[PDB]
Amino acid sequence: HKILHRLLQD
Amino acid sequence: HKILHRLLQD
Amino acid sequence: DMPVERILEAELAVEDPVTNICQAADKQLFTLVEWAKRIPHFSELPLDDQVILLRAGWNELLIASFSHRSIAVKDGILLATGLHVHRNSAHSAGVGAIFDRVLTELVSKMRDMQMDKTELGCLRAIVLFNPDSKGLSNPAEVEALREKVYASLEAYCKHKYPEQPGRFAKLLLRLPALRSIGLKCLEHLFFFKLIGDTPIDTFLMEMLEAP
Amino acid sequence: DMPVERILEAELAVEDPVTNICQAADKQLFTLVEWAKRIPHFSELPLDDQVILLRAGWNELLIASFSHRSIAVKDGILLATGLHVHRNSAHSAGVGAIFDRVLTELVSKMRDMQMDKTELGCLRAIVLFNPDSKGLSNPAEVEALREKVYASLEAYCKHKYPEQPGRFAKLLLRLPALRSIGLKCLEHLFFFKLIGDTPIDTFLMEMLEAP
Ligand SMILES: C=CC(C)(C)c1cc2cc3c(cc2oc1=O)O[C@H](C(C)(C)OC(C)=O)C3
Ligand SMILES: C=CC(C)(C)c1cc2cc3c(cc2oc1=O)O[C@H](C(C)(C)OC(C)=O)C3
Repeated sequence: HKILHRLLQD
Repeated sequence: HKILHRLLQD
Repeated sequence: DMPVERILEAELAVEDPVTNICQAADKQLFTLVEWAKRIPHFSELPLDDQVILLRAGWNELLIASFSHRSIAVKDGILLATGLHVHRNSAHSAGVGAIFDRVLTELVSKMRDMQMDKTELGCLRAIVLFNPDSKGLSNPAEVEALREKVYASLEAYCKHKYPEQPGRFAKLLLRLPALRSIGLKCLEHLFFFKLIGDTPIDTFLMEMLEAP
Repeated sequence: DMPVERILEAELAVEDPVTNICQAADKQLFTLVEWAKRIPHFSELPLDDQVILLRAGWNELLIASFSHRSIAVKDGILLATGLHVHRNSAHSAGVGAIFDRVLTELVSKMRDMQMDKTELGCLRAIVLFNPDSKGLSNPAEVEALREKVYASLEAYCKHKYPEQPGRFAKLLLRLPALRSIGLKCLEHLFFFKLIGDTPIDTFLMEMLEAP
C-alpha cells in the first residue's frame, strides 16, 4: 500500500 | 410472507 | 414505558455444520416471533410494520442470541438445537472467515465485558425497533420505541454497573459489528440457496424472499 | 486524554456523477490521512496499525464527512470538489438505491438532530479507532483510544445538550447505518472497478487492493 505508507510517513 | 403474518396474527 | 424487566422476561421465555446452522436458524425464527411479541409495544405496531421489523432484523437478532449463548464455550457456537459448531468444523465447511468474525467481534467481546441477559435483550430490542427499516408506516413511532429501549438500557447499566461509565456505549458499539456480520451471514445464506445443496426450511426460505 | 477540542480542530483543518464521486473520493483520501494525523494519539500508533485503521475505515469516514457536509442541501450531496450530486442525477446513473440510503439514514438524520462538527469528528474518530480491524498489533490500544473518544463525546453531549439525555446514544446508533452503507458503497466501487468504464484514481485504487 505504497501511497498510504508514504503519506503517513510524513 | 405467509408464515410470518400467520405467526404474528397469533 | 420500556421496563428492562419485561425485556429480560422475553429473553428468559425463549431460552455439514452449515445445514445444522440453517436448520437451527429456521427453528429460531419461530421462537423469534414469540420473543418479539413479548417486547413491550411491539404487538401494538401495525401488523405490516411488525413484519417489516422482523424481516429487517431477524439475522442480527438471531446472531446476537447465539453469540451470547456461546460465551461460556471456547472456539465454538452453541445452536438452540443443542448442537455445537466448533471453529474447526466451520473452517472445514468453508465458512471459517465469517465464523471467526462472530467469535472475535461478538462472542469474545460479550464474554470480555460479561454482557448480561438484560443487556443482550435490550440490544436485541434496539435492533428490532429499527426505524431505518424501509416501508415502515410510522418510522417515528419505531424511533420512539428504540429511544425508550436505550434510555432504559442506560439506566440499567448505570445502576447495575456504576463502576463502568463506558459500558452503555460499549454495548451499543457492538451493533456495527453485528450489522456487518449479519450482512455477511445473509450473503452466505443467499449463496447456499443459489447453489442448492444446502437444505433451507420454509421460514428461513421465506426470509430470503423479496419484499 | 482525548479532548473534543482537538477533534473539532481536525475537522475544521480539513474543511457520470459516479465518476465525479470517485474523483472526489480519491481527493479526500489524501485529506483523510491529514485528518487522522490530527486525531490525538493516532500518529503514535505503529505505522502498520495506522495503515490498517485507515484502510478499514476510509469509506465510512468519507461517507460520514460528505453526509454531514450535505445537511443544508435538499435531495443531494455536496462533494469536497465543490460539485453537487442531486438525487435525480444519482438515480439516473443507476446508483439511486444507495444514494437514497445516504440521504435518509445519514444526511436527514444528521439534519434532524443538528449533529454538530465536534460530534461528527468524534463519531469519525470512533470509526477510525476500530479495534475489530484485522491485523492490529495491539487491538487493546485501539479499543482504549475509542473508549477515550466516546467518553469525551458523551461528556461534550451532556454539557452542550443537557436537555437531550439520549443524544449520545442517538449519535452512536447512526454507526450501524454508516457501516451498512459503507459496505454497500464499497460493493459498488468494486463493481465500477470490475466493469472498467469508471475512472478510478491511484489512492482510491490502492484502497481497493487486497491486504
Ligand atoms: C457459519 C456462518 C454462516 C455464514 C454459514 C451462517 C451462519 C449462520 C448462523 C446462524 C444463523 C444463520 C446463519 O447464516 C449463515 O450464513 O442463525 C442460527 C442461530 C441464530 C444459531 O439459530 C440458533 C440455533 O440460535 C445461527
Ligand atoms: C452514489 C453511491 C455510490 C455507490 C456510487 C458510491 C458513492 C460514493 C460516494 C462517495 C465516496 C465513495 C463512494 O463510493 C460509491 O460507490 O467518497 C466520496 C466523498 C466522501 C464524497 O468524498 C468527498 C468529495 O467528500 C463520496
